[PDB]
Amino acid sequence: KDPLWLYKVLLTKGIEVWFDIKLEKYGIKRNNRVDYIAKSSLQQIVFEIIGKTPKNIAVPTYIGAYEPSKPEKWEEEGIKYINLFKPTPLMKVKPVKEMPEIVKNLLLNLFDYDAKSMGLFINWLAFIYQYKERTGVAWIFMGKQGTGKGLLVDLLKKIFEEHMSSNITDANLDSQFNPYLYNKLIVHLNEVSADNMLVKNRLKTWITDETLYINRKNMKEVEIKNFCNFIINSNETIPVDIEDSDRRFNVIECNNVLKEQEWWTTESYQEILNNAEGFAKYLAGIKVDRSKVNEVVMSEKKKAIVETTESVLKQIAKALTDRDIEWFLDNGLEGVVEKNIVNDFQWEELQEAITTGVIPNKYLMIIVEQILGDSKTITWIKRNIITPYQVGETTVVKMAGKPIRAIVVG
Amino acid sequence: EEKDPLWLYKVLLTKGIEVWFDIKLEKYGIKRNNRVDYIAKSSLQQIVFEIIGKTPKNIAVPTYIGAYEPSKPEKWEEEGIKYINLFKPTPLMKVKPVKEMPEIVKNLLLNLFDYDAKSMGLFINWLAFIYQYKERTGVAWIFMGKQGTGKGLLVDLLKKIFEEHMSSNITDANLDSQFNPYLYNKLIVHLNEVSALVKNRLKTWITDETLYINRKNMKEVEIKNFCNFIINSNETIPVDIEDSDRRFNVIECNNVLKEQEWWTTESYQEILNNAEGFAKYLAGIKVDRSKVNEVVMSEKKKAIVETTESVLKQIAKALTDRDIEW
Ligand SMILES: [Mg+2]
Repeated sequence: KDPLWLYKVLLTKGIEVWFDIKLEKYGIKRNNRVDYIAKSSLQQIVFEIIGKTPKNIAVPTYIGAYEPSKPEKWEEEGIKYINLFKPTPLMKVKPVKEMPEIVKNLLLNLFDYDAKSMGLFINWLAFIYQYKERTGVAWIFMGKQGTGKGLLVDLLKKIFEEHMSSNITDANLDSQFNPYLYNKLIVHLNEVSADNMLVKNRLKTWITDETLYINRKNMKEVEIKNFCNFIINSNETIPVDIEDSDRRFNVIECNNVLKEQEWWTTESYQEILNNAEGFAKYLAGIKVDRSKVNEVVMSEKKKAIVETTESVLKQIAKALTDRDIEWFLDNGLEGVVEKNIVNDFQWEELQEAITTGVIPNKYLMIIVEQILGDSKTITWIKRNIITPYQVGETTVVKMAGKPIRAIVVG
Repeated sequence: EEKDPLWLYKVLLTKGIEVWFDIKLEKYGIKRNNRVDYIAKSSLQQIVFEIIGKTPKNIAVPTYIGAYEPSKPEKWEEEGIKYINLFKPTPLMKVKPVKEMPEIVKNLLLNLFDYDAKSMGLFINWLAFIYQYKERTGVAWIFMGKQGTGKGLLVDLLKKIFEEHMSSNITDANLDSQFNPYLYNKLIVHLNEVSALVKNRLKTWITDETLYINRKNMKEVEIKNFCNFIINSNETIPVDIEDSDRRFNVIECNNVLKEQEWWTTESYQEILNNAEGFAKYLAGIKVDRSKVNEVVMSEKKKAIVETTESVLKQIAKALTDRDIEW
């Protein structure tokens, strides 16, 4: 008579069953807990609940999908979907405008009291909480332990519960499975090393990729819409190679240990966590600037990281290109004069050369020997500076009367 | 017992579902609303039940071979073998030709090729060909240079047109994975270089008639290759480029978008909303077929080669060429 009788009878009892054509797995939903089970396992559940093991599981075929904004069910095109996102308690909570004070002190302590970046993070966090989308930006919190980086994780972990992954390590990534990304709004990573590959570089795409592949054990490899947002806690060690011109990472050094503050009592740690609801309420009541979510800033620490990560040869080439003497002097070129590698006259010619962007071989070698600490041949300097960073062309120019081999910037 | 060996096939066609058994994959295929899935038998029996109210012991459907042939019809019969098509066009693939490209999209493209018509137009001729003719080009494009030049935006833009036919932001990690579905039924395959060179295998993917496809819970299977490769990199060479190279166009772009006049906030999003516009434009190109697989010695490609190639080679060549000047 009826292809869905069993569906309905189990709905009568507050269980929603379906077959998930995508995962070829029967899904089941009670009390905002979603599980996927094989058929036999369902038959075992069904038996317990109606006292009959039917040969045919009379349930609808949906596609389970983690769409936080969308309803309990919907039908894109001709396909009926069912939702795997169920909001946590503290996601369904009444807006407020004040943030709990002890929570505020944590956040202040953490951003070293800098409103700009702190407020930007709250705008990010709010957007994630409220709109529940991918930002395309990630936050790195580095600096010494006990600065409440880990506490911020626990705090958030409470608000988001199942939608957050916590303390994911390099080891978890080397695992062939990766359920730490399945149905996650926030994904926290811990770095723990003395690094100085940086396998968390793979993350950079995750930040911005529309979709992820999800290999789970005993499940099909499946591609899903990406709702991930990434926080990374680090020791001092840099966890990701940061390009100069970077748009994904906000970096926040915090070395304000909590136990060295006035306001820190014993019960503070726990007090903070008890105010999770308070901080949820606050986040729910933010008025979200949508343009500031994916904004990044050149914090002091991000700059230090870049100027150490980027190749010294690049930095030379850029100073050659920019005709930027000041850089070379900042990096101790003036030492050429002290050691009598060159006289007062030639030193004028040498500086002139950098600025004008016309550099005789014997000055180029003198410069690059002096900046780098041992002598490099023209050949090397060409192959490892001038050529790869397109500084310019090797040519002749007549200086005085003699024709001189030179590099002509441009 | 049986009167008709395909009754079930037909009844499910009545309801706009096309079911078959793939001999190649020994997996039952199913097609609704231009979404193709492959499922085990039990899973099909579960679907069938829901739709007719009867679980038959025998799945009365035709045996075809699923094949991703974009040019070819919904079905055909090479030799004596009936095939069924896994290519279904996305919305913006079926869209009406035009001759003007949306202006804000044009500014992206201009920005990206540093306003160089030659190479830019060549890329449009490539992209058009892929869009229109839907074949393997045998050429690939590398976009390197600093972030926020709209390399990533061009990927999202195209990702909207091609949808499921393009793989996005494939990394070294994905390649070290034993599976590789990022090549299964793909017209475009985008890669991110992030290191500060395992992608040399792509060299061959660009030109190989066929690929092996290891997918989880599926048989390793060999398929006709429709891949075309874009690689975003961030100043790190992703692939060893031979002096005399015919596969790679390289395009350095350091024009950050946020440093242009025309860049507003809503620009990022505006660009993506014009995906349909840019699709329409691509559909209306008149494709020079000889220029598709053309490559050029951009400034950056040369720099890459003269740094990649061995100094000892360069000495020897100067000895050979009797070239004092070098
Ligand atoms: Mg092959």
